[PDB]
Amino acid sequence: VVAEAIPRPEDLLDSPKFPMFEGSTGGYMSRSTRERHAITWTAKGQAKFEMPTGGFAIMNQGENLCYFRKKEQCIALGKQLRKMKIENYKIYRLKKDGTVIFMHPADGVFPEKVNKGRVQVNGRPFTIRGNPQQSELKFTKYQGKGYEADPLTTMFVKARVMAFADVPNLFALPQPNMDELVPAEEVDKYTRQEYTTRMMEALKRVQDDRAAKAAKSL
Amino acid sequence: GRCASSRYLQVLGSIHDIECGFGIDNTLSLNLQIFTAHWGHLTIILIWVSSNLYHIASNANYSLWVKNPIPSMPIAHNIWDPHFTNSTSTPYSHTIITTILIAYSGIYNQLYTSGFNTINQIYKTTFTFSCLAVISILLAKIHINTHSELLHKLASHTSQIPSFFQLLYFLDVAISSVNIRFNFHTGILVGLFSIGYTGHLLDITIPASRAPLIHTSPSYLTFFGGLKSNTSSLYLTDIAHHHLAIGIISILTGHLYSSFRAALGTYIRDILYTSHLTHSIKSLHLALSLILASCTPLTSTTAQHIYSLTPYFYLSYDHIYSTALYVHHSYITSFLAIASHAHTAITLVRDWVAPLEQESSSKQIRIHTHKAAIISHLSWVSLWLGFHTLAVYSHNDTCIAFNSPSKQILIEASNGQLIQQASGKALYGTINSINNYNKSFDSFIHPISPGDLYVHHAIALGLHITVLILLKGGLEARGSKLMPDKMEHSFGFSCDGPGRGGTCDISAWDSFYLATFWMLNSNAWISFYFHYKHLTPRQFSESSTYLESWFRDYLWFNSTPLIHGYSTLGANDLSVQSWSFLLTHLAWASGFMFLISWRGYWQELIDIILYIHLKTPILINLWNGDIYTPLALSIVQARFIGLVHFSTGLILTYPPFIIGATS
Amino acid sequence: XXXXXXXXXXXXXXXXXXXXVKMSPSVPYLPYPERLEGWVGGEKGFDPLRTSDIIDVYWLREAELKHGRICMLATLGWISVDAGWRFEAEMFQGVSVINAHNKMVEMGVMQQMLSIVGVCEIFSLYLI
Amino acid sequence: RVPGGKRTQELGLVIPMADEDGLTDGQVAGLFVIALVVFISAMDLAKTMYNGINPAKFKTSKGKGYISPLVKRYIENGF
Amino acid sequence: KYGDQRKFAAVLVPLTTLVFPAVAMGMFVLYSFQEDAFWRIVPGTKRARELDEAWREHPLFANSKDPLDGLINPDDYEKGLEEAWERAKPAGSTVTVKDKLKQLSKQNNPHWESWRAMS
Amino acid sequence: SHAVKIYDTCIGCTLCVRACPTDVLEMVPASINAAKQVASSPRVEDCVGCKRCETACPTDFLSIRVYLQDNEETQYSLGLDLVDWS
Ligand code: CLA
Ligand code: CLA
Ligand code: CLA
Ligand code: CLA
Ligand code: CLA
Ligand SMILES: CC1=C(/C=C/C(C)=C/C=C/C(C)=C/C=C/C=C(C)/C=C/C=C(C)/C=C/C2=C(C)CCCC2(C)C)C(C)(C)CCC1
Ligand code: SF4
Ligand code: SF4
Repeated sequence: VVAEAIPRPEDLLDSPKFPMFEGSTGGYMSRSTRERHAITWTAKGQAKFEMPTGGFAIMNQGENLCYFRKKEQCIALGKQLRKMKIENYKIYRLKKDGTVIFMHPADGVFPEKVNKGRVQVNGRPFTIRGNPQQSELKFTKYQGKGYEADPLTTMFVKARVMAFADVPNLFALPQPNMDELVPAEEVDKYTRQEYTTRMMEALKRVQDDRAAKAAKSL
Repeated sequence: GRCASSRYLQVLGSIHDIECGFGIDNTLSLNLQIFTAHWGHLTIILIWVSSNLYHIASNANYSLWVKNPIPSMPIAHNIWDPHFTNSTSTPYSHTIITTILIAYSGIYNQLYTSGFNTINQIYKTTFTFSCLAVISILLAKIHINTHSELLHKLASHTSQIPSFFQLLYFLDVAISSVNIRFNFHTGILVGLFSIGYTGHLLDITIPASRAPLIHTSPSYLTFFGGLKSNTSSLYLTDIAHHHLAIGIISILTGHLYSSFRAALGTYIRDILYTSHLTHSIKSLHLALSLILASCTPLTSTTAQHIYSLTPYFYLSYDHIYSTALYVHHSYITSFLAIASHAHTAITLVRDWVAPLEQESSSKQIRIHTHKAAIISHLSWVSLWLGFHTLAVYSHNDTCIAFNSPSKQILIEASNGQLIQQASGKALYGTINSINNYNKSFDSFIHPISPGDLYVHHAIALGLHITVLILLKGGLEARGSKLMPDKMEHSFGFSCDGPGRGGTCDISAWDSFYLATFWMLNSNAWISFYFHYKHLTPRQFSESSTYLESWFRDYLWFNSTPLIHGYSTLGANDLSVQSWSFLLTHLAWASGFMFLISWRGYWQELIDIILYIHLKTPILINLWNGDIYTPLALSIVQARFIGLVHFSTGLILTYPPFIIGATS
Repeated sequence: XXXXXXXXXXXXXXXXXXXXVKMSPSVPYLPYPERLEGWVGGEKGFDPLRTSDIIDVYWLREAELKHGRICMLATLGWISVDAGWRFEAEMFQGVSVINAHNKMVEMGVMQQMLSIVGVCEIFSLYLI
Repeated sequence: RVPGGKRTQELGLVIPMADEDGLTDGQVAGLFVIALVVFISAMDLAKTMYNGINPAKFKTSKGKGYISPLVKRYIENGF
Repeated sequence: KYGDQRKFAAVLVPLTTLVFPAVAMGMFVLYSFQEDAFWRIVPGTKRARELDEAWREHPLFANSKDPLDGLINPDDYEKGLEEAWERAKPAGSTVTVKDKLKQLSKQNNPHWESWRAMS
Repeated sequence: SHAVKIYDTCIGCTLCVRACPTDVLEMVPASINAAKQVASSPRVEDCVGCKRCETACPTDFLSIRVYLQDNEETQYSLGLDLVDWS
């Protein structure tokens, strides 16, 4: 798809592409706004239509060009044109510098028609109820945005919910020994792979002690 | 890109929602911010106390009111307003003397009962409370520094093992610990504070109320009853003994949980785990909800028992103090009651983890399993009460308009009368077994009539409907049949669109917004009941079974002095009351447009106004609107602003009426 | 053994050997409060009641010095006024130290000193 | 004073006013000194609450932090 | 006289109900145009980014935002999951645990917290 | 900007795409329904939030969900006309 050369509306006064329209106060507010949206189309007959900004208009038998402040007005006019069997209309966003961005028929095929090369953006692979609970994701990446969680996080919190209901079989986290641990950070033994072995043996000692203590009055 | 005019409202709508802060990353920051805010709030309370004490000391007449309290009137503070007449004399001043306001708070009786005799003592008290405000702010700074110092001590902290990250959860153990907090609150803050106040009474209050006596002997602890005849208040000896008993009981109770040692006391978690609870006690919203639900019975009983059993000297002799205190505390407890439900709903939205679908283990789970039954039965009882109270009131109104007072349906309040008879028999048996009998209990038991029965049914209706709205909002905050994803959204959000039938007022916050109207209406009913029975017990007892009596013999009749306040005949000392009456009517009606008219109309109106501004010669060359773009208030902001206007109008319209009617 | 024990988690803790604990020299039956080590008096190691187990020693040493300094002056003031040393100026004939406080606060010179002590202490509070 | 309300007129309720001053100017100034102290401390507290905790202090601030011996006990006593 | 406190009022009332409120409103509208304005509730402020990074620099709060933080030995967890999936893998299925988790972690939500691009 | 998410329950109606007034939604090929197509929201920065897509969605509960974010509003999500934020 080739973007056209839509000029800035303040530099294209009196263009032959402009349809005959009455002109109202509803048009884009100059002297305060510099971002304009332009919609172009090619018609077959001078059929009267309604401008999104109040007032009616008559197309041209050839090319047409209109400028609007908002993309919504351009899309409304596009739907109105498409109701009149007028395809091949393109909607551009004009930056303040004059950069032309091609917006509505982005890949050249209207969004209601399946086109190859598209990928489901903002897709979630479950029913809407499958979203994780907001309470589970507190102070994580998804603090108040449980609907933004990746499906792996949703499954992880679901498994956590499943686990944290069998209370008797849970493992209480041992209380840290603050007074005798906690040396200066430079005082470490390195041996990271040995540190997990130390984790294993210390947790084994904790579990054995807990079992021995429980097997006294239970 | 930048923001629009709605930024101010958006920010101020969650200005204290510390959970919604952007820099806050952990429960440590949240808890420390909350603790510091608590310290600042305590400082504000202390400064307010010192303020009242100062103004009583400086711009007031405590030294003269204490001498002749029954016919005298206290002074709140002077009036310095340049808008008054620089000539003549205002109706609030004795000619050339300064302008004063009569205090309707009740601090004069409080200080008189507590043992204050001189202005100098009040001045020293003001100084001490300002000192305490300084102390509170310095404690806030101290605790901020201590927690930051723990955080810095994590620069010299490592367990030499991968379990070192466990310390993340214990950094705010100072604030989040529950057993120590419960033990020390219930013991010290309740029991020993009561015991210290008993000491205060025995050392000052009882010595500075009667002739000199023995060295505060244990004869200062009496068991008389109520309403000492001369001062028409509770015996100070009885009050000291009551505080002593409560203090001893709460001190004993405060040794329950495992606070400082692991070898004494039971843990709250183990207490809950073996009961019908085991809730998520780490939620701050849950704790806030269930302590607001605790301050509510306390404040409601405060309102009831300040009036029924007046504890302060000559408090019953003030016709305005007794009504103002009751209405104030009733409104405070209504606000706290609706707060409890609002924060329960916020707890369910934000801080509640639920099982998959069927594990009926949590109490909230079991409540949610049959929530439809709860709401349906609450709706049934609300409908019954409304139908059968309005219909009987309508019967009485119609049959008394038709010259037939004897055709009314007057159900004699037999159950309340039986309770009163049992309590009266118990009290009379207590009194008859005394060598110092002939005691009085003031309004602990009051004449109960069919009007009382109908008003109690109306109050029950209001409470039922308020609880219905709040409970429905809480239970369906996480999802209803109409919107089965409501826990994915915020606690308060605009709507769910015009489709699917239309979804205005769908959030749990909208349920709170609807329930606040019913809270205000129920409180208005309670306050009208109390004030009407206070103004004329006889006329209330006879003609209060038909609503026209409430409309005529109370509202229309008792509003005579207030409207006459300022007129084209002169002004009274009720001029401020009448002016505030009209201003609060204007505020109440002004919030109707924020509630009835909704956003889109106004957004178009604002677009037109902005068109004008961007079209006016000089404005357009200075202000294009790109910086702080004016926009109409959002939907939730609009509902909240209308609710604020309505609440302010309804609440603040009443005190002028109370003052005009009683004074 | 300066550490309270030797372990990794406070469930399988190995308490230090009884004869190997540091122990306070003042109270021989108590372990040495390690928070006091470094400060001036931290060789008698006297802190029962455990008020330094809870409060930064910087505060207590600040309070200890202020109490001692204020008492060293107050003891000298009481001794000198009792032995008889009334200031050279008149209006200082309080006859007795026990009634000197109420006498002088009546005269008006105590309100001045309380202000001067107050400002220096507010400056002290900023320093502390 | 021009009273309003039925009860004040029909009972003769009056509002006495002290002919003295109440508090002298010196006492008001003494209260205002401590009020200013509260004000300065409250402005400082508002600043600290606005800025919040700074976790990165361990990279620049001196000292090494401190956990009081009771705070450690409260950490390992449970939660 | 009962007056003589109005000497304080004639200064304080005009001050605190006119000069202080006007200065406060002017200072508030000035503060509204700072880049730091309402940095705790308004998204995309510089100070919010600095505070988040400062929290992340703390050794305790490095992996605090990760919802999966906690696995003491993630290699053991992954090995056990792979072993359990091997015995339940349907027929000649070609999906492994590693790439399954990798593709279940990678979602496509470009418009999430995109306000972290201005400040 | 709001957050428009498409869930697996989509059946390729294309009604949500047609109802959108700012071309936020589009149809992408897929294999989870008989229509071999699901919706997508590649341009939610232009989502005003009218929720017409939710009105048009016929699944039992909407396969397309729009989450309003008021503290997030941009000039496109507010439909600003008199004023430019760029
Ligand atoms: C008593 C309640 C009340 C009040 C005061 C208003 C006021 C207003 N409405 Mg409104 N409205 C209400 C109820 C009310 N409404 C209700 C119940 C509904 C039903 C839905 C509506 C529906 C409605 C619609 C549909 C429209 C209005 C409009 C208006 C505005 C036109 C009138 C105007 O500009 O006068 C000025 C406003 C006043 C309040 C007059 C008094 C001003 C005071 C007395 C003087 C200034 C005070 C002074 C400066 C003190 C300073 C403040 C202090 C903090 C220092 C105005 C703001 C129209 C509008 O905005 O078009 C222009 C409009 O389109 N209203
Ligand atoms: C067949 C008729 C019928 C029956 C058996 C019930 C039965 C019930 N309703 Mg109910 N209801 C009905 C019609 C009916 N309703 C209608 C038409 C409405 C719309 C106004 C409601 C609105 C309604 C509400 C709002 C509530 C109930 C509730 C209840 C339950 C408690 C009893 C109660 O509150 O009654 C009181 C009933 C009313 C106040 C509604 C008015 C009664 C209507 C007018 C009777 C119509 C009967 C019909 C004309 C018969 C025609 C027969 C003919 C065709 C052969 C109970 C299960 C409550 C509940 O769920 O609690 C458990 C509750 O909160 N109903
Ligand atoms: C939803 C129903 C309901 C509710 C919430 C209340 C609520 C209240 N009633 Mg009440 N009352 C009701 C129905 C209800 N009433 C009925 C139907 C009658 C018979 C006419 C009464 C007669 C009555 C009297 C005489 C008194 C109260 C009083 C009170 C207050 C104190 C509580 C009490 O003792 O009530 C008692 C508890 C109940 C009545 C609950 C019964 C609920 C059932 C389901 C209602 C229907 C019963 C049914 C009609 C019986 C038919 C019998 C038939 C088969 C022969 C309280 C506000 C007292 C009061 O306010 O004094 C100041 C008081 O003295 N009530
Ligand atoms: C207000 C006075 C005061 C204060 C703040 C301190 C403060 C301190 N002293 Mg110190 N000391 C004092 C008076 C004081 N001292 C006196 C009078 C003596 C002489 C006996 C000593 C002898 C002494 C020794 C030998 C040592 C200390 C040490 C310390 C440090 C650690 C001890 C600690 O935590 O206690 C601080 C907290 C308090 C003192 C509060 C105590 C308040 C209690 C409740 C009062 C109880 C006494 C009461 C009046 C008696 C009751 C009367 C009747 C019932 C019998 C700390 C800086 C140790 C040190 O150098 O460590 C670095 C050390 O080895 N002190
Ligand atoms: C704890 C310290 C202390 C305190 C509170 C007092 C209190 C008192 N002394 Mg006194 N005195 C003290 C120590 C103290 N003395 C010592 C150590 C000596 C020996 C040199 C004396 C010798 C002494 C004499 C000879 C007399 C008194 C008298 C008096 C009384 C009246 C003093 C007066 O009017 O203010 C006078 C002082 C001022 C108005 C202000 C002085 C400036 C202050 C004190 C210094 C600055 C404040 C602050 C501490 C800054 C220093 C910081 C520092 C730590 C670096 C009063 C009860 C008189 C008395 O009782 O008889 C009538 C009297 O005649 N004193
Ligand atoms: C020097 C001097 C002087 C002067 C003085 C002055 C000048 C004073 C002033 C004073 C003042 C002028 C004061 C004021 C005050 C105020 C206050 C005191 C307030 C407070 C507040 C608070 C406390 C609260 C706070 C808060 C808030 C609200 C916000 C948030 C946070 C917080 C909570 C913090 C004289 C000569 C006299 C004497 C000598 C000395
Ligand atoms: S309307 Fe709903 S079901 Fe139909 S294509 Fe759109 S998202 Fe899918
Ligand atoms: S809310 Fe409106 S603009 Fe946004 S995707 Fe849905 S239909 Fe399109």
